[PDB]
Amino acid sequence: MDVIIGADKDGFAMKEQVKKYLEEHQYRVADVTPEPAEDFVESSLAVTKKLLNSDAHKAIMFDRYGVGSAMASNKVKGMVTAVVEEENTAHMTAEHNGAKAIAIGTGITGYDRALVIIQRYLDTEYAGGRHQIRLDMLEKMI
Amino acid sequence: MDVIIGADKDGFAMKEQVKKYLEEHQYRVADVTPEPAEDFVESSLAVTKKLLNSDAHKAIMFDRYGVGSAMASNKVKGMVTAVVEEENTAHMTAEHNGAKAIAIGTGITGYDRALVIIQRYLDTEYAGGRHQIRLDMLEKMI
Amino acid sequence: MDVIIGADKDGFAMKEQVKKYLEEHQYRVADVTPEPAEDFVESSLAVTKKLLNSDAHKAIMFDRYGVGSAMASNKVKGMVTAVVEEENTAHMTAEHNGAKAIAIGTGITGYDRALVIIQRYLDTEYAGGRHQIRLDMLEKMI
Amino acid sequence: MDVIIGADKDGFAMKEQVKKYLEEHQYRVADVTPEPAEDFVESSLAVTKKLLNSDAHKAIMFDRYGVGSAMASNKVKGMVTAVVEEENTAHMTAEHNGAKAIAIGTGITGYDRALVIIQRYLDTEYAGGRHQIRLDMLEKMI
Amino acid sequence: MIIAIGNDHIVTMQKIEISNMLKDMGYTVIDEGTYDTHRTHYPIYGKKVAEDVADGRADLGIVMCGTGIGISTAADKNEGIRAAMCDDVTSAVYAREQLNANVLGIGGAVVGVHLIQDIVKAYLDATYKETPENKKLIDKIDNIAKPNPDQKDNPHFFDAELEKWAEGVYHD
Amino acid sequence: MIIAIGNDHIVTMQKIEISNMLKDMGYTVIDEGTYDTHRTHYPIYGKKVAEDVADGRADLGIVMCGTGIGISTAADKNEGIRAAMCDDVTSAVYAREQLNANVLGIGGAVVGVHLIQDIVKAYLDATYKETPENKKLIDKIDNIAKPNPDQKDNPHFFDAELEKWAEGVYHD
Amino acid sequence: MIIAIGNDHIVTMQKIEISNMLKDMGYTVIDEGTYDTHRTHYPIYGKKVAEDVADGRADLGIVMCGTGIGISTAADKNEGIRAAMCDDVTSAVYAREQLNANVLGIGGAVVGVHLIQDIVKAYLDATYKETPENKKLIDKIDNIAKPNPDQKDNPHFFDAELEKWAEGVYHD
Amino acid sequence: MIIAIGNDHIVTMQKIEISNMLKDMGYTVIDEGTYDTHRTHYPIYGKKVAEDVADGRADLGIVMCGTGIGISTAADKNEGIRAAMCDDVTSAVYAREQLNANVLGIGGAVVGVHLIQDIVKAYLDATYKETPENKKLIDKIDNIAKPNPDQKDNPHFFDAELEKWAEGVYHD
Ligand SMILES: O=C(CO)[C@@H](O)[C@@H](O)[C@H](O)COP(=O)(O)O
Ligand SMILES: O=C(CO)[C@@H](O)[C@@H](O)[C@H](O)COP(=O)(O)O
Ligand SMILES: O=C(CO)[C@@H](O)[C@@H](O)[C@H](O)COP(=O)(O)O
Ligand SMILES: O=C(CO)[C@@H](O)[C@@H](O)[C@H](O)COP(=O)(O)O
Repeated sequence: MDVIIGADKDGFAMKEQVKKYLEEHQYRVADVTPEPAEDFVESSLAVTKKLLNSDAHKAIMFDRYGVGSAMASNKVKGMVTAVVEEENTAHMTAEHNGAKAIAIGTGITGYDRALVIIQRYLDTEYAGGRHQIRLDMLEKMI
Repeated sequence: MDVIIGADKDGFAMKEQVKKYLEEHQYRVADVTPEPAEDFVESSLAVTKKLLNSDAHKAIMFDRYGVGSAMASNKVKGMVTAVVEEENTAHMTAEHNGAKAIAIGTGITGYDRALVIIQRYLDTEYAGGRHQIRLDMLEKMI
Repeated sequence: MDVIIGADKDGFAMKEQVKKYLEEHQYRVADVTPEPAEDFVESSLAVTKKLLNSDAHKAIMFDRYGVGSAMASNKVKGMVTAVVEEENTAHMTAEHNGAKAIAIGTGITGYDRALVIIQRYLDTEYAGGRHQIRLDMLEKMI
Repeated sequence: MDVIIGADKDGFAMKEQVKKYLEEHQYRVADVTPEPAEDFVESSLAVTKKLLNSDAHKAIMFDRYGVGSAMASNKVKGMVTAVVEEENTAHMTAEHNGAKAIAIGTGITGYDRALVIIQRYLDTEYAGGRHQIRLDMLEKMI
Repeated sequence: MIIAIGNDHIVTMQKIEISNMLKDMGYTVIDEGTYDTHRTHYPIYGKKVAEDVADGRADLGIVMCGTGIGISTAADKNEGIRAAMCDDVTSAVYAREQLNANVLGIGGAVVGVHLIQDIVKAYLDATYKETPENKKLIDKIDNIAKPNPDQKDNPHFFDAELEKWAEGVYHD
Repeated sequence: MIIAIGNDHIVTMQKIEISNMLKDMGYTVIDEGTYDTHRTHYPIYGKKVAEDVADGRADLGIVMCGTGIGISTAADKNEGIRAAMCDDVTSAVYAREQLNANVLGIGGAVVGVHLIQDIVKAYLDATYKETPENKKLIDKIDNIAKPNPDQKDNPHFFDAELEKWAEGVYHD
Repeated sequence: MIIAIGNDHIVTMQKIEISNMLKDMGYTVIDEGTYDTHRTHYPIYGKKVAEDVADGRADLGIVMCGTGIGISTAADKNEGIRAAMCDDVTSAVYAREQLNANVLGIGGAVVGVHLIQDIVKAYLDATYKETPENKKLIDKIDNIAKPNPDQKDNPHFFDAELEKWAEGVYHD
Repeated sequence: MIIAIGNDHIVTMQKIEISNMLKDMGYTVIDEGTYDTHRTHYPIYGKKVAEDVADGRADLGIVMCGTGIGISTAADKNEGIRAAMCDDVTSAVYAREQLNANVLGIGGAVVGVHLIQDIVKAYLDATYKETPENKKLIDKIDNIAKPNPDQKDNPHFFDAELEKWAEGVYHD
């Protein structure tokens, strides 16, 4: 499986840690920010662009609070980004929302918890079915 | 106000940051672990001893998950330690439990969130009154 | 205390029994239907007129289902009639609604239960206070 | 379908009314109290005896409050009697409890409501299935 | 078919249960009653539901409060409405079949949910059957109240009372 | 005074409301009925409450299920018990004053909580008023069932049915 | 101040608790989210709340669903809105102070009510503190999406999907 | 497997949800915590659950209160218990795998039910894996407290405080 990742100056450290983690676990990673992005708008949009223009369906955005990356990337038509701070949303947003990416705030979530969140997200597939009506509604929006 | 702090190897880095934070905010800090403790049992017990023997009524323990420092320190008669990872418990445990210390897991809670949790804990006083029965019950236990 | 009573052909029998009951319990009763009214609209309106023009603040309407007497009398501006078939509403409608009258359906409610309902209604005074806003609103309607 | 009925002095009047009703609606009625029973213990036990010793699975007991007939008849091993005052229990007790008889209090329930209750009871069959465990438990009791 | 429903804060949970049921049954629901459980006033929602029915926005209405007396009385006090207060199936069926009642009132704190469901279902399943007898009763009922244009379709009708409430006039 | 209370899974929420009320009123409560809302069987809790009263561990008992019929009947089928199934205040007072009923049954899904509270309070406030007439009725009631030592105070009484349930014997 | 609130069926109970709190705090509330717990779709309510804020009918908005992701994302996908998905007090304050977020999203099934109350209060108490730095970030955020006149203030925007749903197009 | 569960009045509803889930999963449940929502004291139930586990009546325990701090601390203060306060899945798994925690504490008013379910499931699914490192940590923890025979298996341990409460000593 493939994973797209990116980060601004605040999330860079954790991004590097997760990158090594994912690579050591047979994951193919596409790092769109080898050097920290100017800010979370640039990093989140970079991850979004690479995702919507690739065959990967999972991505992780890193910044200080998570909120910013999701707020910005969700403005892009067709994008769905979930700020994740706990282990239930980690899988539920993938199952129900088919979240194309999750955003982790390094000033909010500790590293060990981040790894559990990430693994749950990566191990969960979109259920489709009745949930598609909601994804169709979102994609219709700006 | 006085505050007692301690940490093991995993919680040391955050402990050092918080110490700087407390000093900058006019807090008299007693650091029982200038060097990281062998493990969270040693650090949590050191904080407990210093606390139960000092005039301070606030303390912060640091380790990887928080769970351990609380599990160990709560075995001490009269001690009440709250693992805290969100902002409601941060004040409610002080108001209702008169928590003698809080335990923060560095692998669970990010720094910015830890600071808000800590400030809410330090800013809240034990309400006493009806809550005293529960504290009397806890104090009675081993 | 004063009580106004009325009934149509279906509620006449119970009305007569209650009248005897009220007299035996030192109640000054005003019977607006010595003979059964043509229908519940006539009986309920007769009770309403007598009530809104008398010093009494308690009244009981009798018919087959209760629903009709309440539906008709409530059309009168300022009137508040409660269909009652259980013992909680019997007092609550007086306490909160200051119900000017209650309506009992003889085909719905048995005599022994009707007596308990009636005594609870007569024994309860309107609480006023905050409830007055709702009564002012009702009084304002057609 | 067959129906077993009985009543004490207080429920006799309604029993006679229901008897005429049932007969006028193609129902075969077995009246075990052509003359009012001494009390509700005698009438309820008479209905129970005739029921458990017949091929009919529905019965109606009449008394002043309903409670007495059910309290007495339920003491008989294997008997299940439901006091009924409203239209939901009327059918639910048959569906779930397979109530062998319902008890109506003439001082509680008006005639028109009694007929609706009775019809719902008579028109409903025992669902069996998972509910049988509860009926097995009851039959095991004294 | 469209059903308008309303309630005060005491029975919002019961209203939700009935709303859910109505939708499962295929009815379109217009929820007017209060949406949370913050202290409010039953006449407000009774009037809202009554007008939905009277103006043709809804076919029938269902209103509930603790006992149902307050909100059903408020609903009844509107042009074109015949509100029946029914805590039992028997009178609810009578209300529809004989009085062609178009608004059903129920006491959500005195009637259990299973029975509330039965009352609602019975009321809706019932059909008005005109007869010379009930036609005359209905006509009388429809002509008791004197129409007030200032109340009809005026959502600000209770603003004066609401202001007095906000100013603490109605204290205990 | 001590009140034993029990219920099946359909009315656990109503039982909680009554338990709270009883404690606020100064009563000591022994909660036997089910504690959650997982599908279970009313006879189990009806028997537990009945025995608390019959054995002197509680002064009176209150039992509830959807309609109250099942659990009150189960309570009635025990030595020393006179269970009164009452969805109304009137018959509940009669049950206590005339039949000295020591277990009150109520349908938690058919009676609204405000009315349940009223029934309970009325039942508890009422006092048995002995007369040669009702004493004869009560004695007759107390002698209808034949005592079974295998049921009396036997906690494993329903083990047979519970096993069959765990083995899927009672499927739909 | 006016607060618009919305939700899907999974968290209607949590929405009610917050609505009650906001009113006790003196806020005027516009409840848009679903009113019962019948299965519905979060984008509907996210859009309604978003437009209330964007059009000036409400000062700020709060939206909730199971995780909050769906409804907050829907709210974010509207002109004039900056929706912040925050299951914690810390990021909610940051969202208001640095990003001047005007819509707060919370996961009502993953965050306990006491903490939800704390998040809401902290978000509302916080004030946007403009700096050349965050103004640049905000402006960039406000210019990412391309305005679509067909979505803006169009109540029939989702009619297409709703019909397909009524026609069983979205079965499992 | 047998799971003992307890709670104070603030989170009885959440306890019920977890009890239901545990039974659906095939676990046998011993409900000790409070059964209604009448104001009570968390140490009472924390101690009850702790002893069920310590005496072998239950394999593991789960305790909940508003924040979980009070009841989990009470549980921890008993011989043979290692109570872990975990409002998240990550530390709950750590608690079981590394500290062989036998009592799980959760804040029912700060954690949403869906996440509570995930924490419980993760905790139960996890397995203790002994290592020289955690074996030494566990041994230290097990030897911190000094055993008090007067507390062990004494259900009357808090009677003095309960009497003081009944006498109004603990007023606000
Ligand atoms: O039955 C009714 C009205 O018929 C009740 O719903 C109503 O009187 C409410 O109790 C009023 O609310 P509150 O002022 O908080 O007590
Ligand atoms: O009234 C009663 C019993 O008199 C009901 O409480 C009872 O029949 C329950 O409905 C049984 O539960 P379930 O098997 O999940 O349907
Ligand atoms: O978190 C969310 C959306 O972000 C949930 O609220 C949402 O996905 C609902 O679960 C959808 O409802 P249902 O179709 O009955 O499962
Ligand atoms: O989190 C906790 C304890 O850690 C709360 O459950 C507890 O403090 C209760 O609030 C006490 O109850 P009350 O006296 O009615 O406020």
